[PDB]
Amino acid sequence: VVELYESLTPDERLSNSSDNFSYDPLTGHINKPQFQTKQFIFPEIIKTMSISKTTDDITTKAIVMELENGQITYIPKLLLNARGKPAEEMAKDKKKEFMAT
Amino acid sequence: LTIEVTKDQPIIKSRSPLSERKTVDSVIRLNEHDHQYLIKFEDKDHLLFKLNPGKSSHIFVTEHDTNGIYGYIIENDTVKQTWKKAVNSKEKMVAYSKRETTNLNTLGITLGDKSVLYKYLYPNLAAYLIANEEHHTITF
Amino acid sequence: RITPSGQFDLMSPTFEKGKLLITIFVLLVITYFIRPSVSNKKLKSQWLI
Amino acid sequence: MFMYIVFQGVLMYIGYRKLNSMGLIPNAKGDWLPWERIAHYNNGLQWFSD
Amino acid sequence: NMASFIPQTIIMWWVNHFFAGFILMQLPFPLTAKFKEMLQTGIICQDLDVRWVSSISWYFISVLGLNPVYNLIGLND
Amino acid sequence: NATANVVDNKKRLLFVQDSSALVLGLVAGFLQIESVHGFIWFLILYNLINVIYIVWICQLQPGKFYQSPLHDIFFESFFREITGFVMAWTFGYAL
Ligand SMILES: [C][C][C][C][C][C][C][C]C(=O)O[C]([C]OC(=O)[C][C][C][C][C][C][C])[C]OP([O])(=O)O[C][C]N([C])([C])[C]
Repeated sequence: VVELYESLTPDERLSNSSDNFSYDPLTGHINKPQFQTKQFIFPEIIKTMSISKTTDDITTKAIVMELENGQITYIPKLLLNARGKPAEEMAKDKKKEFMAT
Repeated sequence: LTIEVTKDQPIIKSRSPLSERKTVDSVIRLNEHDHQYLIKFEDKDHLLFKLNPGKSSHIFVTEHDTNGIYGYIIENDTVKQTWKKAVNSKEKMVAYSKRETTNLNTLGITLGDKSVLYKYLYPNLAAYLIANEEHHTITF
Repeated sequence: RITPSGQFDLMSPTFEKGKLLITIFVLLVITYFIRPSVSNKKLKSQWLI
Repeated sequence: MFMYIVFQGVLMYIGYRKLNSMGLIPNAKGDWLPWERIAHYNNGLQWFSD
Repeated sequence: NMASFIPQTIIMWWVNHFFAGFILMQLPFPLTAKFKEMLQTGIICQDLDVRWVSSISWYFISVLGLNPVYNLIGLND
Repeated sequence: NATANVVDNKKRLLFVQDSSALVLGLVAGFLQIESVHGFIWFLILYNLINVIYIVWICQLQPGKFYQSPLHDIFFESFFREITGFVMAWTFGYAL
């Protein structure tokens, strides 16, 4: 899983000037991303994947997988957390999140 | 074919050929209001199609194959090749996905101590995987 | 159908309505029975009529 | 008599400083987030795809 | 204060038992995000809103605002 | 100087103010008033009801029935009546 942010410093809009700019993507003037990545191990062979939809995309996205057996299992995106810590450094880390997984 | 869906059994109201009678590989729906479709025939030939009313503002398209990602521009009711990202002789693209449009609820993820990271939201992105033998690597 | 965040819009198929009505009825009857006792006893004893 | 006013001001300000200022007051940047714009990236383009 | 401590704890206990993991209403005024932390204990989402509240919020208001009702129904000190 | 008859008319004022902060708010919730318009609406109508109380029941002489009337009709029991309004407004908005 890779997650894309405009800038990793905790409070910054390095770009994405939103007032009147009227971006032009075909020139190539757009802002470029920064990213954070993690890897996880799963027991069973995943044949295919999708992400669920709702009327307003508020609830967690629930990555849904079809395995080789034909069994179908989903996991919420909250479990696949980039920027995670090993749960030793999550204790009394005020900076982390609300309910940091 | 054009089919009228009714509460009762439907009726097949029209059948007709395309302009060019070749085998059809895939169809992409273009802008809703203009009622356009881009049809990719096997032999890899693209046909712009404007069926009926249903009774610069560039348009950009993106096609992918096992050989690479191609991209096209639709201007003046014609299709034009714009760029190419083709893999080597021993590489083969395996997975590809587009950015689904999503309703925007919150503009940034907020931290404890109430600072916000301003997640990256640029709509015209695609992701893909290249599987390479002769190094045994997977590139994203 | 799946519910990733739990089902919070529709309340439940296992809501305990009877226990809630029992609690309300117990409070109602205990008030209605304890009111005469407190009223008569304290109001007529505090003024010593 | 202004000593009473100043002392009651201190008793009004201790509550603000000590208990309401833990996390329940704006002037943080994480509180004006729901009143910010999107910047309207493309504005002339469609980008259909597979 | 036993008069303060007994019934409010009992009511919080009862409310958290019977009414959990629900969205009850939306308040008409926008709170700040720490109130989203306090009020939405039932739900495990991350961007729902600050204005949408669980059932416990209805108690958090009903404690403060019940004085006029107690006065009107008839009660005295 | 003054007697213990202020408690009675003070209680009458308190009953009037209490009964005029749970129909306001409920009306606001019936009309689906939004966040800040609701508070401005409440302030305007509440002070209007206080003024018509000074005119009608009190006979244009706030003194001779309360001492320091500008303190007692308007500023006293004000944060005990914004909250009842908030309760009734939340109850009305949810229906
Ligand atoms: C506990 C009683 C409930 C009080 C909640 C405040 C309600 C008034 C209110 O909505 O003002 C909000 C509260 O935005 C905030 O959340 C910041 C709070 C500012 C007041 C801090 C007092 C020290 C700030 O004013 P605004 O113009 O920047 O917001 C946009 C306009 N609006 C949609 C609100 C019409």
